[PDB]
Amino acid sequence: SDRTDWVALMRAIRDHRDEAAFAELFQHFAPKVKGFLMKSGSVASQAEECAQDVMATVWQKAHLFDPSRASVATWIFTIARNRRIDGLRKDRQPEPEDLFWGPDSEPDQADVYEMQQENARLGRAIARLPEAQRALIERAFFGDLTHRELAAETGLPLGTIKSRIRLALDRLRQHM
Amino acid sequence: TIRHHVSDALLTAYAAGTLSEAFSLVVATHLSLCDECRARAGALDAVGGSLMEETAPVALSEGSLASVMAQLDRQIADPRAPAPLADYVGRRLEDVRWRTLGGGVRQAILPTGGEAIARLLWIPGGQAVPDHGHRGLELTLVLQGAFRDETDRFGAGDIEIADQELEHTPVAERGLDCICLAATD
Ligand SMILES: [Zn+2]
Ligand SMILES: [Zn+2]
Repeated sequence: SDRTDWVALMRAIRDHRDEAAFAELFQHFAPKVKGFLMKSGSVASQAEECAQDVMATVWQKAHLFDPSRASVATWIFTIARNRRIDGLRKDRQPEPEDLFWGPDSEPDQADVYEMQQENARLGRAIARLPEAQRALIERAFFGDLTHRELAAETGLPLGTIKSRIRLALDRLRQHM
Repeated sequence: TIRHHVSDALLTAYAAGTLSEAFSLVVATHLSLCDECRARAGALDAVGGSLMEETAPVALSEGSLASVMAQLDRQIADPRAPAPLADYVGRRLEDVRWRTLGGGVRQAILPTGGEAIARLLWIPGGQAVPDHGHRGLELTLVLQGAFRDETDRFGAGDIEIADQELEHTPVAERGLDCICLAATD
């Protein structure tokens, strides 16, 4: 691990209430949450406020983070997108039941490693996308209604991440 | 088994957070019941996570980190109604504010933001919901039992997606008593 190994920093938050670990995650992801919510239609002042609240949840709910099912960026995003958008909802977006690993079991490290792999793979993929395709994806996430499907107009390797998640969830259920 | 899933386009809108609360609550309640759609959505999530990581950062004001770290907490129920539905019902699904309506059905309109409506349905034994066209897209999740309608059988956990061009008559199948969560725009 590294100043920049987000999964390990997240476990440092979790296992040791590591605040220097939290400084690393904040300094990287807070300006990125800010920039993101602004592309989502937020004004700078409110996007900063939200970025700050996101990162506060990251510390509070750090237990909920499962790297056999998500990258840090993804989970953080999850928290960012489930905020209240007032015209859409009265509170945070309804999210499903919380399935987390107890204060005991880590997920199988092999799953974690294979989850972060498939994940880096897809990040590598989004990056190399023609810009006119990367704009179809950005629009999905920034300012567009339900008449819009992304796993069906893009050709991104979402297939192994899915099974990775299905297989991860099964292990979770066997354990729990 | 569960054979009737959240559509791709509603997964993509869930992933984005761009869905009215009614449509989110049904979809998220299906995720708590269906590990298939959890994985489907969790991969759509990976896309935004990837988008976020590659977003050009915007600086927060000087002092933002230490301001957040100061307020850190430093080193500090009904198996039919899971997930975010338990929020709207508060233990015991059989106990809400029901409205009988009235050829064998009763309903509770669940409190939500947005402009789409969310309601619990209660279709007993062998009772049929009287035929309803749609003033938009409709979403139906079975929490108990089963019901027959469209082209298919829908059981506990299954999700029906109804269009605007759809006339249908949801008849409850016999045996258990059919309780649903529905969403319209
Ligand atoms: Zn499903
Ligand atoms: Zn209907």
